[PDB]
Amino acid sequence: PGTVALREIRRYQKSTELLIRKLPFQRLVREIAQDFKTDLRFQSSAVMALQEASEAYLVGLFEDTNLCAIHAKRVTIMPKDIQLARRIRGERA
Amino acid sequence: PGTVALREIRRYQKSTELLIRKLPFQRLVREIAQDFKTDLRFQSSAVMALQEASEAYLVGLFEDTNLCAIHAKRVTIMPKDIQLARRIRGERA
Amino acid sequence: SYSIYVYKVLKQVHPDTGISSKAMSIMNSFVNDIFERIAGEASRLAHYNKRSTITSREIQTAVRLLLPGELAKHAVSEGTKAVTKYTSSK
Amino acid sequence: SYSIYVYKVLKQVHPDTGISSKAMSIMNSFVNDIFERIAGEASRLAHYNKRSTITSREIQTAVRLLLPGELAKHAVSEGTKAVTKYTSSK
Amino acid sequence: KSRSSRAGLQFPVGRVHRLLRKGNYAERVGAGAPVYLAAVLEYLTAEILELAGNAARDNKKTRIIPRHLQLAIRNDEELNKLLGKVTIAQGGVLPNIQAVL
Amino acid sequence: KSRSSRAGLQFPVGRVHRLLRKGNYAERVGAGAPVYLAAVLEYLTAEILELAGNAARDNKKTRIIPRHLQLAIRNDEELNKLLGKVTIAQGGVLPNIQAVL
Amino acid sequence: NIQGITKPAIRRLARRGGVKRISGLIYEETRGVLKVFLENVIRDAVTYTEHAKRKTVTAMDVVYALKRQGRTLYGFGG
Amino acid sequence: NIQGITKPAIRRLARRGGVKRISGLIYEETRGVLKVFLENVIRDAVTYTEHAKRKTVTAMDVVYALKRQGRTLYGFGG
Repeated sequence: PGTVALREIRRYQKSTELLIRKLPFQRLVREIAQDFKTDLRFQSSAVMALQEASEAYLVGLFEDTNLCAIHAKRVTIMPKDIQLARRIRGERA
Repeated sequence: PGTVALREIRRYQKSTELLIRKLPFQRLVREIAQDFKTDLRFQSSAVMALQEASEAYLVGLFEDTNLCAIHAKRVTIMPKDIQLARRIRGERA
Repeated sequence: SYSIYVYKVLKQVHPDTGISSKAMSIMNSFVNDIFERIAGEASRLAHYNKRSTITSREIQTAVRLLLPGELAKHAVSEGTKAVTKYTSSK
Repeated sequence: SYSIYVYKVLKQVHPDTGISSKAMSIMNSFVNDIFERIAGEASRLAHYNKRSTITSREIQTAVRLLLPGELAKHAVSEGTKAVTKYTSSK
Repeated sequence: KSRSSRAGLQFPVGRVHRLLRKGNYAERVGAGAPVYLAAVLEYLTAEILELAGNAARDNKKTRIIPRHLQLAIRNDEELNKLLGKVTIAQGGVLPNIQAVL
Repeated sequence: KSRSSRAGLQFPVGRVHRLLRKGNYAERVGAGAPVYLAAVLEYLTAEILELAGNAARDNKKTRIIPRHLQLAIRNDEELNKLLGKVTIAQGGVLPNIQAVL
Repeated sequence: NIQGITKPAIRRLARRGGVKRISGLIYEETRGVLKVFLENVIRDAVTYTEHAKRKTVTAMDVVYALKRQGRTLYGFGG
Repeated sequence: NIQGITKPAIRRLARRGGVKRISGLIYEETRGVLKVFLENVIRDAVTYTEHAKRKTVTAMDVVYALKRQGRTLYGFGG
């Protein structure tokens, strides 16, 4: 329902904390690093830097996605919005 | 009508020539340069470089605009598309 | 790295408002960043004009190029004011 | 500026296909561009690792960083092949 | 006497001078170069530090935390361009809800 | 004997060597540096020049004009990334109409 | 003066962009962007000129201006 | 393993983005992008590490990696 949604926007927009649990993220980084070089170790701050940048990247993406969703007539964001945003952003997989 | 439109797309997509009349463009450049420095003169190639870059910029913009127009349900491109594109492109006036 | 100075500048602007270590981290990133940016353009300007030395005249043009509208005008003023004092203030 | 070489390379690849002056202009822009790009990163890599000299080891890492996926692998091979010939081919 | 004081500055003219040559930016950097650059650095520092300090007060605090730098940078239209593609660690995002909601 | 021939290359090793030091990139550039860089430059040149030459034939011509470089660069997925934010003067655009039309 | 740009020309530019239908308003809207794009580029372009003490803006100036804009242009040097 | 990222977390991230309603599909879609983003960044990050002969990826490596990505990050040095 609309009221809780906005209430959540308001609260999480006022927030400054990392929204993903530290551990799961760290694992994702290790489980990725292993491809490029098997004997790799990341300092905790280096991992931290990645999360700060990762979540920053994502909200920024979300904002743009939101603008696309609204561009039609919707309030609900679909994959096609993330894609249209990333497209115009020049991003690629 | 659809048939002529596509026929025009096909022809102008195959084309490589500058689509704006040289003269009007050159005037626009002079009539702008005058602000920054009154005693300014542009070589013809420098002007040419500006047009190559200007029209390039514009079709690129148009492509993106087109993707926005289509994003709703439309085929006709409106200002709100150019704006949504420029927004996600990070551009500003 | 700049913490000394940025703190010195802080008291000069808000002589009662402190700054966190983490926020100081950011300030340091900012200082190094725009330094890197300005010196990069300055260096670029010098090669273009086939000059082997980076004059203050390059720092200025670099500043005009990288900084926004009116934010650039002050930076030039401040720099000229500063450079001139130093040169005369032998 | 590179027209000599790019033409020399052209005949080597298509010994019957010519190239326009305007197209040659582009090729020259390309050569200078990626040169500027690669040397820029190479230089960046050297300062980071507090080295006063740009080794071929920097050109390589720079190449890995700037060039796409598999397009980078060849460039490294070609460069190593080339460097090695020159070094041994005294 | 100090080059930083001769130029009436806080930022280290000397340090900036070292960085300019070490950096391998130039062949030889002039005398006024670091003093001009040091000057601009100090200026911008003061600028964002000012707006930041304001936002710190406006909430309720005395210590400036990243959020303030963020809120500060994003709210000044001119500073927002300069640090457009910059991410302030723990800066968070500027409160904003698209009207249509 | 020539440094370009010793390295089995077309691109001017010497020239590249001059540019590396003049450029004020480094303090001192090594011996293999220009030979490696010259090598990569020649490679990429050959690559795009090849694909370009193909497109020239595919149409009907013998001379490679910008359109070919363009069509060439844009069609190779890998080359398209490298020269992503590059504008080929008189290159035109890659023929393409969004399906939905 | 920007009115010298033309409906045709913009339609062609749109066509090359793969645009089928064009609302009558985008012609003036496009003039807006083209002007802003040129101002930004010419501003930095003359700043480069005002640096070598040259009253004439060379094509290499427009190039550096464009590179600063994040828009590399091939065909006028390097 | 990326499944360790969570619906909540993504919803929060979306909330901070000013998103009101979230289709159930964007949770997996977002995981797609987050992974690609991290791969690209960590790849260049370890390339910088493999350069100083350090087996440990320092925070300055992630920074240079990000600057190469066009994403400057403040707070971990400079």
